This record gives sequence, C-alpha cells and structure tokens, in this order.
Amino acid sequence: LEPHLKVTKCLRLFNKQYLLCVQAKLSRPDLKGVTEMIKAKAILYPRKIIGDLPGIDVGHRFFSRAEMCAVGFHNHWLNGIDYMSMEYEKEYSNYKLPLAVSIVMSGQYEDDLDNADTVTYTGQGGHNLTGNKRQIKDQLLERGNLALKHCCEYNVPVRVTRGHNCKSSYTKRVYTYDGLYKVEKFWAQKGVSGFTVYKYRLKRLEGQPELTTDIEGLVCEDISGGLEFKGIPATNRVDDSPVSPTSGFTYIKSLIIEPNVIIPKSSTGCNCRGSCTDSKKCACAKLNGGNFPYVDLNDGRLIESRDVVFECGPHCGCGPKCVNRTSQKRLRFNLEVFRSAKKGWAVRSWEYIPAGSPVCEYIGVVRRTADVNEYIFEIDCPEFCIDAGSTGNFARFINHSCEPNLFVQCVLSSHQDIRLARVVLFAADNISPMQELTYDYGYALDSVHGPDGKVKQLACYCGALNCRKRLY
Amino acid sequence: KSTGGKA
DNA sequence: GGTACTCATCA
DNA sequence: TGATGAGTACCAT
Ligand SMILES: Nc1ncnc2c1ncn2[C@@H]1O[C@H](CSCC[C@H](N)C(=O)O)[C@@H](O)[C@H]1O
Ligand SMILES: [Zn+2]
Ligand SMILES: [Zn+2]
Ligand SMILES: [Zn+2]
Ligand SMILES: [Zn+2]
Repeated sequence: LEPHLKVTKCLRLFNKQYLLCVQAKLSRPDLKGVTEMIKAKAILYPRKIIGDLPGIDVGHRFFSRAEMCAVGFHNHWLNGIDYMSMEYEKEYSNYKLPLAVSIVMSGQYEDDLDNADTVTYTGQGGHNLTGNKRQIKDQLLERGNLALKHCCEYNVPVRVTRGHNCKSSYTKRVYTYDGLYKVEKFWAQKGVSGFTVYKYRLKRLEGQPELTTDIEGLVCEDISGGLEFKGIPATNRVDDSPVSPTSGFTYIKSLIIEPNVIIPKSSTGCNCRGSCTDSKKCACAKLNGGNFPYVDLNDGRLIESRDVVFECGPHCGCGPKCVNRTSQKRLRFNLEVFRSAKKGWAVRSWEYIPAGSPVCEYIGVVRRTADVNEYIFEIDCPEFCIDAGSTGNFARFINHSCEPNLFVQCVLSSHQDIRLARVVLFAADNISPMQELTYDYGYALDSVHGPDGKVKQLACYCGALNCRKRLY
Repeated sequence: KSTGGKA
C-alpha cells in the first residue's frame, strides 16, 4: 500500500523476471526482465515525473540501469538523460517541452566534472559508446540537451544518480539516487577532444539529506567456532558492560535431533553425475515440478519463493557444487552481529547480498513442540520446532521486522517429511552493506496468553514506517 | 518465528 | 512507418 | 576489451 512497499514489490517482481531470463539463458536478461515488466504493465511509475518519486528516497541504491527502468525512475537502459518529450506538452502547458527529469552520471563522458554538491554534466551526443569512449563529433542543442536547457530556464529540478564501481563478489556496479539538482546554467564550448560539447552546471537543492561520502566495540572476534567459512565478529557499541552474545550459547553448524524426535526415512535422490543440469533426467527437478528452483548465478540464487524447495541430498549422485544444493553451501557473506538499541542482538552484512541468495539455515536443537523461549522456530510448511535457545548457528540473532529484507523458505533435501523441513533464510531483496537483516516472524496479534485470559504482549521496534507496533 | 510460504 | 540515437552489460 | 541491445522520439529519403 505505502509507497516504499510498492517500490519494494516492483523490484521483487523485476528480480523474479530477471532470474527467469537468466535461467532461460537469454541475452541481456536484465533488459529482457524489463521487457517482461512492460508487457505485464508492471512499471510502477509508467509516466514521467518531475521531482521525487514516492517510495524512492534520496540515497536509494539501484543494482542496475534496468532496475531503474523497471520502477519508472529512469526509462532508458542506456541514455544518460531521461526527459518528457513533446507528448507531455499539453499536460505541462505552462512549461516549454522537452523537459529533463532524471540524469545518470557514470563517468563515461570525458568532459563530466563531479564535485558532489556541484556537477558539470556534459550533454548527450557525439560520444563513442565503445572504444576510447571519447567525443567524435559536435553536440547539438536538441533532445536531452534541449530538455536540460528548458529545466534551467524554468527552474525545474532534475534527479541525479551516480554510478559507482563495487569491489564485491557479486555486484560490479551500483547506482545511487543522490537527490534533486537545479540546472544553474549551461553553455557550449570545445571539449577536451576539440568538438563542441554542451555543459550543464548543476547545484544540489537544499532541504535534502546530506550527500554522504564513501575494530570498534568488538566483543568477540568470531561468534562461530571458526566454524563458519567466514568469521562473524560481534560488537557492542551500545553498552560498556560488553558481554558477548556467545555466553550461555554454543555455536553449531548442524542440527541436533532430540531423542524423542523421529528421523524420517532418507530420500532416494537423483542419479546425475557432477552437477544437475537437465530437468528431464534429474528426479530432484521432477520433485520441484519439472524445473530447477535455483539459477546458477552468483553461486546460486533462488528464483522465487515456494511452498517447498527440493534440494539434492545425501544419496544424489551429484557433487557439492550442484546448483540444486544452493542452501547447503558455505556462508557466502561477511556478516556482523551487533548490539541494537533495544532489540538486543542484531545481524548485518558488510557486503552486497543479491536477491535470491541464501543467507542461512535456521540451526538449533530440533525438539517436539509439546516438550517445550525467544529462540524457537516452529516448522510449518506444528509437531516440531528448532530450539536455538542454548545452541545453534547465527540465524537466531536475526531480528523481526514488519518490512523484512529476508524470507523463510522450507527446504527438503535429506528426507521428504515436511514436518521436519529445513528452514532457510533467503534474501528477498538486494541488500546493501550495513543494512540489518530481518524477516517477519509472523506472530498473530494477541497470540500469547498467561492466561487469566490476560493477553501477554510484546512491543515491536523494527522502526518500519508501517510497524503495527506489536510482535504479538 | 513460525510463519512463511509462497506456493 | 522508419531509424538514428544511446553515461550498459557480458562473454 | 567488442557487439549487441531495445524503446523511444521525432521525422517522415
Ligand atoms: N523488532 C523487534 N522489536 C523489539 N524486540 C525485538 C524485535 N525483534 C526481535 N526482538 C527481540 O529479540 C527476540 C527474538 S531473538 C532475536 C535476537 C535478539 N535480538 C537477541 O538479543 O538475542 C525477541 O524475543 C525480542 O525480545
Ligand atoms: Zn544435484
Ligand atoms: Zn540430479
Ligand atoms: Zn538430486
Ligand atoms: Zn514493527
């Protein structure tokens, strides 16, 4: 309903289409995804907008030019300048069209000069897309150049987005929306290559969050035993009085099954060699409905949520590299546990997490529900639960949010008993560094009773704009 | 932390 | 109807 | 590091 959630949803839909196109092995699956969105009339803002788009805050990180197209934020996958054409003339009759609404600075034009609050942005045209990427003929005062000129003449602000190189395992580039700028002035001159360029001097508008530039409180060098492939440091910056989250808790990477919990019969598995690629041969694919739920991208990404995912298991002929073993693989990301202000322990990531990437299985002691605090995950896809009260992996440190960036996916691999499914946290969204990882616990309101009939309640502090204010 | 699920 | 244009993306 | 890539924007050899 609320604009941020509408944006979130639109971006999830685009991610789904993208990964489907990657799986279908199409060229430029990023662009194909957008084409799918256009076909489905699923572009969130299908008409041009001057100023801010609801739900896209200053600082918003886009993970591709295509994502910007999918939301309607910037409608060309290539062009630096997006503008209202003469089609908008009647709607904006007090302005002269064309009018620019959004530009992208990606450091591709040799005459661009970036000074943060102040920018000198080269017009479009006469630019080599490839090779040396230099100017190769004169520019003209038309199209985007004319559009920016009209912006200057009418005091119409332009959204400005910067490309940034990333040294990340999976994300090469990111685009940050940096707020509105005015076109202060513009002129023509010879560029550094000797051809005419138009130059647009832009000044960031007041009233916006400051442009941002880009070991402390350490309590534990690694909450895992050295067990996780990547260490998980813990910090308390909130309290002197710095006990570590591991106290009273022992880290395990594997489920422990209680005596009174029954171990289901093992699944038969598939007969593929090496890796499972063909949905015809592979029985595990057949279990998934005739298709692989994971795509082989960035070490494996879930295409979309399901009632249950059927992974290759102990008896499958495939080795550990199989893409249908995606959630079984080692921790892919550098994470941190940190003391929050009033949720206690929290987890965040130090690197980018692509949507569909596994974050972790919820590991603990599998107990019968009848035989049983805060760290119990009921398995429902309820007879059984995972008790991470005293022992488990890092999953138990992940907080609830009413607007989560993770989701829970039931996975079967070693057996076919949905009662005892593996519980795996996957990224629902593309996640940026230092963003807290959260999922929706989904306790129904007024769930726990004392009971004198008295409703025992817990206040929620996810800070989300649509918080419903209660865990239960 | 129970609920989930997306056929 | 036709097509020049285009601050990506990836092997 | 080349070769595509696709949706328009405006023209209408
Ligand atoms: N959104 C939220 N607001 C307030 N407390 C929260 C919360 N999400 C989780 N918690 C707290 O964390 C517990 C879930 S276990 C999550 C880890 C916890 N922060 C810890 O320190 O170990 C809940 O019982 C609740 O007390
Ligand atoms: Zn396999
Ligand atoms: Zn197989
Ligand atoms: Zn298998
Ligand atoms: Zn909340």
